[PDB]
Amino acid sequence: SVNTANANLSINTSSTGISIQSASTGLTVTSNAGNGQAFQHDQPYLVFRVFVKV
Amino acid sequence: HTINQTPHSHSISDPGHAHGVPFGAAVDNGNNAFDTGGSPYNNGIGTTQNQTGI
Repeated sequence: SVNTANANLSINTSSTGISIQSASTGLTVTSNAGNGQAFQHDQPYLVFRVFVKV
Repeated sequence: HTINQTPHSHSISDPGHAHGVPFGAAVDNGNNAFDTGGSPYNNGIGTTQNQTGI
């Protein structure tokens, strides 16, 4: 009879052929940055007094 | 993947096998068979050499 035996073999490593294609992050607008606030402004001026002739 | 393989060999499980020789003479005339005897002792006679066909 023939006894059971192992075929001594091993697997040689190979690098898989894998690639990553294009993609978009998907965002299209930013976040609002600003508030509409009343803003004080004054032209140069000089202050007098007014009198109406009675 | 690539296989790294080396040749392998199996071990046999040879059990003893014995043939037989049926050529025992009953009459001592002619050379067809072998004359018989009473007490067996090892006189150093062996068969020939031949390969078993397996």
